[PDB]
Amino acid sequence: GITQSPKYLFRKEGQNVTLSCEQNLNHDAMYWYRQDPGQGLRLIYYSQIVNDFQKGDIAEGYSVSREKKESFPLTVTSAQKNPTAFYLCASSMGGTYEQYFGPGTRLTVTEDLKNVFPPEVAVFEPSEAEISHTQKATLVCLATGFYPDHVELSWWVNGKEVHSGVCTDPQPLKEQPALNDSRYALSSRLRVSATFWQDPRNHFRCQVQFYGLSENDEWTQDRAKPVTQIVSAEAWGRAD
Amino acid sequence: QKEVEQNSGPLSVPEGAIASLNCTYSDRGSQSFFWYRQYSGKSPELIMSIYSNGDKEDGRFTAQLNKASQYVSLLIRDSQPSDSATYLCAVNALLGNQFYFGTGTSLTVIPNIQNPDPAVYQLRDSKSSDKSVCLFTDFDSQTNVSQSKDSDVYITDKCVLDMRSMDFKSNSAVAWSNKSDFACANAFNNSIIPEDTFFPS
Amino acid sequence: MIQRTPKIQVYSRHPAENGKSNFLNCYVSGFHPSDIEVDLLKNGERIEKVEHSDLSFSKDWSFYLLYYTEFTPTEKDEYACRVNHVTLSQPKIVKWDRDM
Amino acid sequence: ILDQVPFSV
Amino acid sequence: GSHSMRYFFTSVSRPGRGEPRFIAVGYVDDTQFVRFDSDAASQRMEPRAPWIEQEGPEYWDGETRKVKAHSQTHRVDLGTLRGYYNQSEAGSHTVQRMYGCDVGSDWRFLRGYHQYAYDGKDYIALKEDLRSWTAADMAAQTTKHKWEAAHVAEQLRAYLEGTCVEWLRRYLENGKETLQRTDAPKTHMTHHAVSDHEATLRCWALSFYPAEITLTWQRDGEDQTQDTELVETRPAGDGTFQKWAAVVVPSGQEQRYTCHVQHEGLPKPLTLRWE
Repeated sequence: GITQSPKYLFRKEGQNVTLSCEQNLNHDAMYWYRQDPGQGLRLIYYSQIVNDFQKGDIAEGYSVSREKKESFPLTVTSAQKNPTAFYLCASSMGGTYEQYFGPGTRLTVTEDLKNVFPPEVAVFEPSEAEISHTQKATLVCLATGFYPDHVELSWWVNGKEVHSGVCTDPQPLKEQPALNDSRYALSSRLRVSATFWQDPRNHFRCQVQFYGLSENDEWTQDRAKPVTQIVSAEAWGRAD
Repeated sequence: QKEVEQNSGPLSVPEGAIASLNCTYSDRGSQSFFWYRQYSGKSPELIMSIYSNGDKEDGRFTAQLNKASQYVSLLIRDSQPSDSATYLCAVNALLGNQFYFGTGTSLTVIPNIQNPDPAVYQLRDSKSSDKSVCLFTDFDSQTNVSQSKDSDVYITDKCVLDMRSMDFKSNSAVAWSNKSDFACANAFNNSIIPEDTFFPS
Repeated sequence: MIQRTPKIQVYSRHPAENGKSNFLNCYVSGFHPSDIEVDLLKNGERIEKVEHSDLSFSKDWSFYLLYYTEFTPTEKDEYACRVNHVTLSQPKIVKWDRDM
Repeated sequence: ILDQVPFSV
Repeated sequence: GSHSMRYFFTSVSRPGRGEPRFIAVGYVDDTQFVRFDSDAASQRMEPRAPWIEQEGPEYWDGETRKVKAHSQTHRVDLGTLRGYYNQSEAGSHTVQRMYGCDVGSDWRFLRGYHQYAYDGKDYIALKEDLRSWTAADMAAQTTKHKWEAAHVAEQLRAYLEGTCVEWLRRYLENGKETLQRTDAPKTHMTHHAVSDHEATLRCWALSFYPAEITLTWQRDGEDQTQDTELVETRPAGDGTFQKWAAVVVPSGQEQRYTCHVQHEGLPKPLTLRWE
């Protein structure tokens, strides 16, 4: 009974961001952590009772209030030097009891909104050599040039989402790792039977859900607005 | 040191074998010990909790606790692909009324695939028909891939896909670039190609 | 509810001799509930600045307290302890005996 | 040292 | 056994004139080393022994946050318990809790306990095996089933068998000059003329630690329980205890009566006479 909102959040540098955490297990203790990619958890703030809160290991630039027992709002300020992180909220019966984590909030703060781009999705058909040699066929999907890395990829065979024969990269790669505001690229592969790919009635689609600016965010660039959208690419069977 | 220490290095274990995850802590009035499982991009899920010395069996993983020599372990039987995640070690502290977490230990099970047929195929775009990608697939478990030393060529890590229509798995990695003279025989030269791949025309 | 009457004991910390500083103790025990008024008297007058121990109870959940103060006894200085509880209809006074 | 915060009745 | 560490908690409600009062004390053997009073001014876990003062601020800050949580648990306990018996909000009720561990000569776990009371009577207590519960009345069975479904006994056993005996060993080593001491009783005897034929002999035993002591009267070497008065052990105030036993004796034959003092600091018990 612990929920956080939003699941994905994107703001411009220079203002305060409020991350919400509601708890329903009647717990007195609530905790706020941030998790950088490839690292562990680090404590930001925690509260023992309804009107108390204590600083964690990294409380610089983080404000926290506790007005009621069920709500624990975390407001990250512009004084924070690296606000971009995976923020996790937890609660427990006491200070020494096990903690249960909420779903989590992925916060990304960039210099300007010019770096936000939706992904470009394209599906690549299998090769004739793979089909003749292994009697199997792999479709490869590429989502390129998106920022941030808030993406969710899924394969859809004949209008139904599949998981068997699907493999997606655990985390997208930076197209230019030396850059701080680099775009991201993510790949995936769907391997089906050679007799299944050669059926022209089968329909293959690589759906990529992208989480970007909301419809209420302002946008002054003449470029297409990078709203939270879905970009996909289709491919049909070919007996050739 | 930190209050809870565990080897954060990536630990690999063959599929079906026993995966052993170790964790050490500094005694701060510690009496409760927990194991959390966290997948890539999701929240930590409490999967184990032990309070007394000995072994505690639940499902396919058992928790082992020894308070004399401060360390608590977690053994996983029949390593399945769903077990590939980072496992966080939690230790409470009655001194200070605190709750400490470890940095986590990434676990990645490796499938014991037999009869590999390594090869590097080229795949063209379904609609553009001018962009091309390369696919290093069907290679054994010992083969590893590496990142490209060129900012124009993009390499991905291994990926284990499971066909349940068949009863086999196959590792695979993809590579592509925009050089317009890209060759699938020049992509994976950085990685150790295991002298058994098939490069088509 | 269980209501027990306190057992009052008045005594000195060390063997009482005239002219030497000592401590006057009033040890109440075996009572319930916790609320209890204890006063140390000197010739019938209440002594100010009387410290008491921290509240603790026995195996039978009955509380015990130690009320003490520093004093110097003489030959004809009557000291006593006045204890008031919900079990007592009126405060009970127990005089201090140099041989008890 | 004290024990954990006890459970309520 | 040899040594023990105990905590005592008391929460008495004050309906109409404030929140319930919470008092918590800690004891190692017969010495109090920590305390907390909700009506006090410090609002913190305060030291009551010299050897506990060496603990760092992480200890005291953690102990202070733990006792306030203990008081907060008893606040909802006082309200919940009044509903189990359909009792009014006008009556003042008392909740008491104590737990601790006993160690042997090897300073290893020997015995553990965790007891709970309501209005001066047993409510629920952990059994000796630290795995079952003893519910007193029907309303206590609700707490048992609630604590069994939450696996409370398993976690309480981790303290009683674990950090209780491990931190008892820590306190015994840090306060060796105080806790591991053994003060033999300073004994004497007084004579008081009661009547022309009767006279009371009073066997005194002062300034001894720990509080465990036994006073026995004998006549011609045989135990005499009749016509004997024994008062309960008194805390002196300076960390030691007092106790005396008396007997009324016919005038002239006081030489036949002997007092016997059994204490930890006496390998063989002392014999006290009048002359």
